[PDB]
Amino acid sequence: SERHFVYQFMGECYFTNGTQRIRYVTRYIYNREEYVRYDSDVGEHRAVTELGRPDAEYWNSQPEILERTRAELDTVCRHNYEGPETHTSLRRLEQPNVVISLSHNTLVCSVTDFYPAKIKVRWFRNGQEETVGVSSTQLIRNGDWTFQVLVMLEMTPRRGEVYTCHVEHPSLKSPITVEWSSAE
Amino acid sequence: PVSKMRMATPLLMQA
Amino acid sequence: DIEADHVGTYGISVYQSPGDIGQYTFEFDGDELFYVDLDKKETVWMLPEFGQLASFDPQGGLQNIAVVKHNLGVLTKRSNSTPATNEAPQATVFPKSPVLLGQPNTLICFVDNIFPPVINITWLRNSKSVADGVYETSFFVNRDYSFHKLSYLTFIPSDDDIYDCKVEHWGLEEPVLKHWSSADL
Ligand SMILES: *[C@@H]1O[C@H](CO)[C@@H](O)[C@H](O)[C@H]1NC(C)=O
Ligand SMILES: *[C@@H]1O[C@H](CO)[C@@H](O)[C@H](O)[C@H]1NC(C)=O
Repeated sequence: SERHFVYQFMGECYFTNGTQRIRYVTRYIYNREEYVRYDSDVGEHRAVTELGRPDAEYWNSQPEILERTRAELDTVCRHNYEGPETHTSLRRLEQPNVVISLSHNTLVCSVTDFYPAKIKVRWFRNGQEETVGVSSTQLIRNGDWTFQVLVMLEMTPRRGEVYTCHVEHPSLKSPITVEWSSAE
Repeated sequence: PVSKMRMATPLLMQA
Repeated sequence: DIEADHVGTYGISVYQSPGDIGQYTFEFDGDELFYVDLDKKETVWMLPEFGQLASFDPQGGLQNIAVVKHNLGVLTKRSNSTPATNEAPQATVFPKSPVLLGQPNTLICFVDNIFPPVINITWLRNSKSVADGVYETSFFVNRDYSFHKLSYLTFIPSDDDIYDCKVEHWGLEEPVLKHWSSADL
């Protein structure tokens, strides 16, 4: 080999409704191409690409090797999820920090450092849920187990204007609210 | 104490 | 294409040759649980508190790289496949928190479309390499089998400063420098 090649393998565990449902895929990738793979739904190794045929049959031709793989759905997925994940991942709750700052002006509500990803931010003008003139960034992954999202409200500051950024997140027993007046 | 995490095991393709 | 409540990637083995460059990690919902330092043979948890509640035998990561290295050797010889193109990485710089002058914050350099996963991401404060208060993540996998990686620079926001995320990659015919400054505002 004088040329640079990238080989990649991974074991993906898809959970839905907790462990109630568990699909398990194993993927072998070469030079950016998936060639062989094991899907729990298919029950055995399949040649994703042609270069994979030799291997799909080859591994399916080794009873325990192929029977250890089918068991990884229980050995790895179910086991990792029901144990370690429940004490770490599944219980991490970081309370989003919420602040409003100015930008015919725009109000920007910064929702930051929260976890998990699930979140709903809403703007209110005089206790009324504003929906027009609102826009949000996509969910921003900080890569350190926290996310952030910026939500803007385009508006016309009418004296007696009460604008409220409303944030609902699982880490919050009670929705957060930050208010901003033309005064402030 | 600590709950161990298990990983998938990549299979060897014959040489 | 496959939907779910959660995705647990338990075992990601990346290997490159020539160079015997390997990387082993565990991901959950797109974040890094830990990576096994292949030289120190140690499981390094991204979140220290997670490491105190769960553990992982670095051996499993070592076994994984063993197999993956073998397989590659086989494929590199069993095929006449042409080496994939060096993609040009793309970087974006943004602050972890809303910038506030003189208040400690964190500049994040998000680098995507990295391929192959070999790169130098460095920080510059006023055109000068910053060595301290810098942290880097492992190579995260992408659906298209390229990778992304983030770098973090701890800093104190000030308009007198201009920062730069400097990316060096085989697919760039010159180091790319993404600029950022609170002064842009
Ligand atoms: C998911 O919720 C519970 C999990 O125990 C399960 O009993 C129920 O059948 C599921 N409901 C659906 C289909 O969403
Ligand atoms: C990365 O930086 C090193 C110096 O530490 C240099 O030798 C190498 O060529 C760089 N790799 C590239 C171009 O990605």
